[PDB]
Parts: sequence; C-alpha cells; structure tokens
Amino acid sequence: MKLHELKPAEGSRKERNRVGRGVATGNGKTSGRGHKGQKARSGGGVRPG
Amino acid sequence: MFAIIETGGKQIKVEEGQEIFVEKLDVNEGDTFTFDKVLFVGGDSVKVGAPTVEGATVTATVNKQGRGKKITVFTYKRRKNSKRKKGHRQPYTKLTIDKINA
Amino acid sequence: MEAKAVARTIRIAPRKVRLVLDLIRGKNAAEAIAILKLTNKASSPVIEKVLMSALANAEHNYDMNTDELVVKEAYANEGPTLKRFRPQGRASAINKRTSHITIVVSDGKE
Amino acid sequence: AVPKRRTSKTRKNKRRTHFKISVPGMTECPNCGEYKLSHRVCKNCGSY
Amino acid sequence: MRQTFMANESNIERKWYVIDAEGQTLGRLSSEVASILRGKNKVTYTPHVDTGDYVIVINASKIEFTGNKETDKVYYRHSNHPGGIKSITAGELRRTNPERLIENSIKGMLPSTRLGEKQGKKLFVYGGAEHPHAAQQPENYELRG
Amino acid sequence: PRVKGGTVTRARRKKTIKLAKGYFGSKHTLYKVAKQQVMKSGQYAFRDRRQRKRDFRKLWITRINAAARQHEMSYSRLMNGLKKAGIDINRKMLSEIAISDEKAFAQLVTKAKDAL
Amino acid sequence: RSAVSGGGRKPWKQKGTGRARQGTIRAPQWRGGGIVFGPTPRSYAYKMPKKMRRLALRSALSFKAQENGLTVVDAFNFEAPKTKEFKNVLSTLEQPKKVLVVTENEDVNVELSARNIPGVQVTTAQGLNVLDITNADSLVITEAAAKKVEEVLG
RNA sequence: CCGAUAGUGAACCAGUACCGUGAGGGAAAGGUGAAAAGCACCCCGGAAGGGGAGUGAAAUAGAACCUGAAACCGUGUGCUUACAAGUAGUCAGAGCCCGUUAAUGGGUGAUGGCGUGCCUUUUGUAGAAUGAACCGGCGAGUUACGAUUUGAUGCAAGGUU
RNA sequence: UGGGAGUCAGAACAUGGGUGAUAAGGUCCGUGUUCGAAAGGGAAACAGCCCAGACCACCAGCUAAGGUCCCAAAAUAUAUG
RNA sequence: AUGGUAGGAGAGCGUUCUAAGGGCGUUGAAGCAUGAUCGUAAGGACAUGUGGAGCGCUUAGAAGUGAGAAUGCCGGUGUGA
Repeated sequence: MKLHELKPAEGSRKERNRVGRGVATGNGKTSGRGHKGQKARSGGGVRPG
Repeated sequence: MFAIIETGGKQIKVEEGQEIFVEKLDVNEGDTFTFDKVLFVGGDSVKVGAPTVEGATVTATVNKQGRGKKITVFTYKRRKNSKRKKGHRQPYTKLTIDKINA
Repeated sequence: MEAKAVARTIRIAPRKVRLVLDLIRGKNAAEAIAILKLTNKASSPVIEKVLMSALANAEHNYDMNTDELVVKEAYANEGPTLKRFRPQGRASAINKRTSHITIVVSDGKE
Repeated sequence: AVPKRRTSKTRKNKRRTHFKISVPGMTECPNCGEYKLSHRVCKNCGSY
Repeated sequence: MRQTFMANESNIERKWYVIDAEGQTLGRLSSEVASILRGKNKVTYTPHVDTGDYVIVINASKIEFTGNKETDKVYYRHSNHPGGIKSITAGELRRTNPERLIENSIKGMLPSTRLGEKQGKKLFVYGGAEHPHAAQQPENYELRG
Repeated sequence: PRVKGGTVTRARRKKTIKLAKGYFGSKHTLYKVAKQQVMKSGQYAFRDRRQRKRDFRKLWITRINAAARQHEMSYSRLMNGLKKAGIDINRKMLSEIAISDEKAFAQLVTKAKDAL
Repeated sequence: RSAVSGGGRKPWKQKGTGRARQGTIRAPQWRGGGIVFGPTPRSYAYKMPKKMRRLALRSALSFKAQENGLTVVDAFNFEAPKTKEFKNVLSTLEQPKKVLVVTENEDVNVELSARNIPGVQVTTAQGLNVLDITNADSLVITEAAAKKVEEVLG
C-alpha cells in the first residue's frame, strides 16, 4: 500500500464519544448523568456492593 | 382570452403571452407542454366545465427548470434543550403560454 | 479644494467641545471666528487656533483666498483617556478624557 | 434611587436635544476693529 | 405569492350614501353602517387599506329601542379621577345629543386601530332630515332585512 | 498539542449579526440579544407560513360574499349551488373572476341558482 | 492547580460582601493558571504478535514485487564512496526518485555514497521495516540479501 | 511540548513596582523598517499639535510606530417619523430610492394580521423565583494501571511472551 | 441472554372510596385521560378541560370541536313554539 | 413511518498538529472588512478592498478539539450624567 492511500479495515475504528459539547449530541448539559443526586457529583457514585 | 387551468394541486388563471411558475414537471427546457384539465374559459364567449370542458387544452413552452429561494426552517422549545434547523429550496418550472384552445 | 487642520490630544472632553463645534459647522470663516470670540467656553480659543491654522494652510500651501471660504467639516473624536485614583473621595476612579479636534475648510468648487 | 434598566442611546440623545448653546447677538462694530458684543464695549475691539 | 388583487390608492373610488334612521333599530342599523364604512360590501376589499364608502345618517331622533332600554341601558365613563365615574341613560342621550349615541354605537362596532379611526371619521350623523353635504351627490341606501 | 479559539467564534457570531440586519438598536450589534431574536424570528416565520393560507382564504371568501350579495345571493348558497352543479373551481379564481370579468361571474351565478 | 506557584490562601471571605466565592487565585477559571486535563508525559508504543509482524513484511514485499517495483542485482563493488557514481548507477537502472537499497549485512561505502541523495535510503536485510518499504517506489536488492530475507521469512 | 491571558510567578525593570508591623503575599508590561535613511526647509501656533515639502517599496510604517476585530464615540447622507399604547419581530403590502456572485434582485417601510426574552430550577415560571451592564479572550468526563463486554485482525487444540 | 441508562418532589379533570365538616385549587388509595415531555384550533385571556398528535414547500380542497349581526370567516336561514 | 425532556443508538461539520502524496503563493499567503453565492445542518467557495509572508487540498493518524450564562477570572468600554 501507499502512505497517502492508507485505509483501515472496516469496523476496526470508531470515534470516541465527547461529552459536554452542546445540545445536538444528546450528551451536552448534564453529560448523561441526569439532574441531581449523589451520582451526578464528581467523584460521586456509591461503592460496589 | 383567459382560462382557468389545473396543474399541481391548484388552479391558475392564464392569458396568452403570460409567464407562469408551476410545481415541478417531468419535461425539459425548450419543450412544449399541454395542460388538459381546464375548468373555465372566458373572453367574448364563455365556457364552464362541470369538472372540465371536454377538450379545451392550453399549450405552453417550458423554460427554467429551477429551484426556489432558500428558506431556513428553525424551531425551538424554550426551556428544553431542543431545536431544529433545516434548509429548503422548492423546485419549480417556468412556462410561457402560447395558445389556449376551446 | 480643501484645507484641513487637526489638533490631537487636547485635554478637554468631546462632549464639551462638540457643543461649540455645532455652532460653526456650515458657516463662513469670519462669522465662525466671531462666534468663537463671543462664546465663553473653555474650548473656544482652542477651536480658534485650529481654524486659523487651517486657513493659513489654505493660504500658503494651496493659494486660496480666505474671503470666500466656509467650514465644511468640523468634528471631535475621542483620544486616549487617563485614569486617576481620586484620593479625595473614597477610593473612586476619575477618567480625564481628551479629544482630537478636526476642522476642514473649502471654497466650494472643483 | 438607582436605575432599574440601563438607558439606551435613543433615550439619551432624545434627552440631549435641548442641551445646546444659543447663538450670541453679534452687532457688527461700526466704529473699528473686531465685531463688538452687543451693549458691550468689548475688550477685543468693541465699540458698543 | 401568485396572483391576488391588492387595491391601493389610484384604484379605489369612494362613494357617498345617505341612510334614514327613522323607525329603525339602533344596533341593526349600526352593524350594516359599519360594514359599509369598512368596505365588506365591495369586491376589492383589502384589510390593510381604507377601502370603504362615506355614510350619512340624518334623522337620529326617531331611532328606536326595544324593552325598557330607555331608562335602563346606562352609558358610563370615567374621568381618571377618583370617584370620577359618570352615567347617563339612553333616552336622555337620545333627547340630548342623539348624534353621539349613534356615532359611539358604530365606533364600538369598528376596530380600535388607526385605520379604524380613519374609517370612523367617514361617518356624518345629524339630528333632523337636513344635511349640508349636497355637494358630494349622495345616493340613498336602503337597509337589508 | 494546543488549539486556541481562533476565528470560528467570530465567524459564527458574525453571520448571526448579519441575519439581524434592520433590527432596533442593540439587536443588530450585540450577539446575545441578536441570536435570541433570530430564533424567535424563525419560529414566527414557521407559524406564519401556515397562517398565510388561512388569511388568504378568508380574504377570498369575503370578496365572494360581496360579489354574490350584488346578485342577491349569499356565499353559502352560491357555493352549495356550485357544488351541486359540479363546479370544482377555487375561491381564489372565483374572486379574481369577480374582480376582472363581472359578466362571467353573473353567468355562473345563474348556474348556481338553477341548480336549486 | 497544585503545581502552579502560589494560591495558598483564600483570596477573600466566603461570603465576601457582593462577590463570587473563590478559593485560590490559581484555580482553572483564573487567568493566572491551573490546567484541568492536559497532556501528561507518557508513551504511545504498543506491541502485536510476531506472526502478524512477519505477515506485514511479507505482504509489503509481495506488493512491491507484483507492482514491478523489485530489482535484484549482483554485488555492489564500491572501493570508495562516490555519490556521483551511485547517481549514475541509479540512472542506468531505470529507478524512480524513491528507492530502497538492501545489502546483506553492511556496506559502509555504498551507505556513504547513497546517504546524501534525496529519496534514497539504505537498509540491511535484518533491518528491514514496513515503513521504509512502503514509502519507497522501488526496491533494489543484492542476491545474498534476497536469499537471507527469504530464509528468515519463509 | 507553549508561542506573550499560553509557556516558569518572571521572554521586558522579577521574586521587581506594590501590599503587610512581621512571618509572608505578589503583578502588569514583547513586535517601526531591509537599512535610521528617525521627517533638512517653509507655514499656523506660546508650546503641544499639525499642513506642505522631503527619505522610503510603503509614513492611515512617524517611535502612543506589524496586522488593527467588536463593544463604545462621532460626521455625512437615501427611505422614514410629532392622534400615538409598543418581547419591537414576523406574514401580507403600497409608495420612494438603487442596480447584484443577475436571480421569479436589493434598501426603506404608510398600513393590516399574529405575537408575554434566554438560561436554570420546577407539578407548574411572561413570571413580581435564579443569573447575566456590554464586548472580547480564558474557562469543565481527561491520563495511567487493572476488570468486564462489544467490533477488527492473526493463529488455532493450541495461543502468547 | 447480555451492553448502556435515567427515574424514586408529580399536577389537574372524570369516576369509586377513606379522612375532613356529603369544606378546600386539601390530603391519602384505586380505575382512565391529558400535562409532564405536545406545537395546532375552541373555551376572551388560561400547563392539566373539548377537538386533534407539527418531516418540509404551496396566494389548492374536505371536515372535527366550536360557530355564522359588527368587532371577526361563515344563515339578520327556513319551520314551529 | 418521521412531536418530543432524563436518556440509549447512529451518521457527520469544523479547529491545531503529524506522515505521505500532490499543490498554491510579492503577477501578493494567512488574518481583517463587505457582498444580492452553495450545501438538508454543523458549515464551504468565489469576487473586491486592506495586509505584506507563509498556507491550502487528498488519505490516514493524534488531541490542551467547538461557550451565552458558573453573584465565573482578566482586560477594554458604556449607563446613571
């Protein structure tokens, strides 16, 4: 192949999901966390078990 | 003299030499189109079709298969982070009438 | 034919200079000079200096006659301000403002 | 005691329409020198 | 925007009509008068321009009420002073300034816009059978039942 | 590597400012209140594109009622007669015929009448 | 914010009088500094299986051979380094601008001859790599080097 | 990896002006031009400033010196406005002026219809609930290690360092 | 079967009930609808009521709930009280 | 079939940098300003002025990758006048 004609295998690569970057993503304001509570908070969540 | 034609889903009032704009047709520029659904014919004599007049065509010559001016469709819901922005350009075809038969 | 003069960084506020500038715009030079002599405002002699400089420029550099001239444009623009912490009051700030004055004078032809 | 809304340019310049200087009289000195101030023997060549 | 006619000045011609209020009912006269004044009777009606004709009402004292509206049916107004509300009955207003009665009844049926005020300025209402506006050559108009 | 916020903010805001041309005062100079108005403007236009058709049908019907009451006929009875006689003609074309050629309008009012 | 100089004390009282509540002048919303999630010193290298590595090399060479971009010669007889003579050699052999030349083990003379020419690269059979194979448009080998790569990849 | 609000607190006068009794805290501030050739001389003016002339490729490159955005302040004009109730726009629409990336064009808008900003928090907000004077810039799910599960590829009773 | 969530403040209307005083835009359960998260037409204006669920154009047409004197589209319609 | 908030899935536009290839530029690059242009959207060109040296395009790859709100921080500038 050529370095200027490089192409990965189909299905090998996806773009990551970037949170907190506007409304039209569907991940903008709350960033998937919902509104309030212990899990909305940074470092929040409750330990496993 | 003048005539009421039906094209698209609407009715248009035409005279000879008149330019009209109409929903898109399946013809090309320079060609000749014939409207067959005529409802009314005026002038000296008058003809009133019940639906139509049993004949009574209108010939015209095609120009400018084109697209209309862009409109930007915008909507939003105020307190809810929901909006939509779209564009639209409606197609048209221009014609020049040359003769109306009755 | 237009002759112009500008005075930059005058220690007077544009709001104050424009009041007297509004009287002389569109006038003849002699009557404008008279108005400026008869107005008692701080900016009158400054504007007089600028006007006479413009007329001298017309007479020397362009060889126009000063008897048939009129003030065509006359304006003041803002220059850079100077900040001063007023000690007399209670820790307030005071902007000393300044103006760029311009007048241009013409014979009315081409 | 304090303004609840800022003042727009329109309102400001409407209020500033009567805030200007009148024109003096300027009776032209018939005697000599610069033009005299009316009813004033002006220091700068007036003869009223 | 295909073809639809739009009247303007240099297209429209206003006329002059005379209506006799004798033996007529107030509101039933005033509705028709408002329609004439606004131009609903015309085929060139456009709402953003004063298509419409002039109207003259003449007698205005033979105007009739039904029921006990002569003593009931009180008109009110307020001076924008405290307790500055004032009243008057329709019979009193009929035998005293009956022109104001009809003109207010018709201006209530017209809208409160600029065009509506201009259209109400086209109403001339008198008391008695004589009017001055003979120079305009008015036609008599009969009311529809 | 670092990427700084260059020229895209300015372009994005500027074209909104340009859409806000002709507005009153700060609404053609300031990005926030200009943007707020443009959104509102588009919503208004969306609903007015639909109000337009209602308004014009209303106009045509008023004109036809006027034209019929000269021939001593109401809109309602005229259109019932038209429907019964078969006429499938628009209210718009009817209005324009009534304005242009009164004679033809009378001629089909006769048909609307004799179909009853 | 912990590595930025200063920022120890709280710049004003929690309630203040009419101000926003703050804790240090080196917080990230301050002009002074404090980066939240920036780059960190790290490595990007990763590994994959030896079989895949060998397969990639074989596929590169097979592409270069089926594109008619493979040339094989006898030995290079360079008793001294001469970029000019190597240029004439690559003129005689109708080679493109980008060419990779593969010796068996090491020839300092031909290396020095071809070092300064643009587009040309010199490599050993053991030191072959997919990158400098694919970047090239042609591949000249000595017979010994060809046999060596054949045995170590077969 | 940063490229002057970044990157050392500090590209320059830096742990300096400045604050604090003291321990201590702690800034802002880069760019003429290839070359100083850095405006001889004349004119207005007390001078500052300027107008010519001249150097220069260029002086709206003149030391408050590359580029020079917006807020903000003005001067001129084409359309418009002193009987009018206003979330200031939108759809319709005369009249007047202009003439484009030339396409069923542009600017203004007599008049008619419709129409209570945005964000957050809420059962529910035009809300007299919160926040924003305006403008610009900066400003928030990242990296390492491990687990789990999906997709890709290689090999396969073996696979892998 | 597995990967990823958010939610655990609910409101009115109608109907079956407790409580209260056969009071509450009250409160607590149950059965449906709507709002929440739903624009449009009607109810003068009015989240929750009636009609009905907006992919986008059109100066085309048929209807729903509600209506046809003027504001303001459509009967100053017919017939009987 | 296509109303939609917590939220799940998918496809894309732009920003800085790197590799390779292929290009533009004192016969004037990027930036800035204007415009009646193109695209379903993010957004992309062209022309003319200003400016006076660097910058696009294709494919892939990495991120300090997109702000209108935090009594946010820093600078300029208003209002009250």
